[PDB]
Order: sequence, then structure tokens, then C-alpha cells
Amino acid sequence: CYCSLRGDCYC
Repeated sequence: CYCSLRGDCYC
């Protein structure tokens, strides 16, 4: 579960 600024924001 991570919300980065490239393409991460879910689990």
C-alpha cells in the first residue's frame, strides 16, 4: 500500500 508520485497509490 503506497501512494508515490509516479504510478503507486494502491495495494
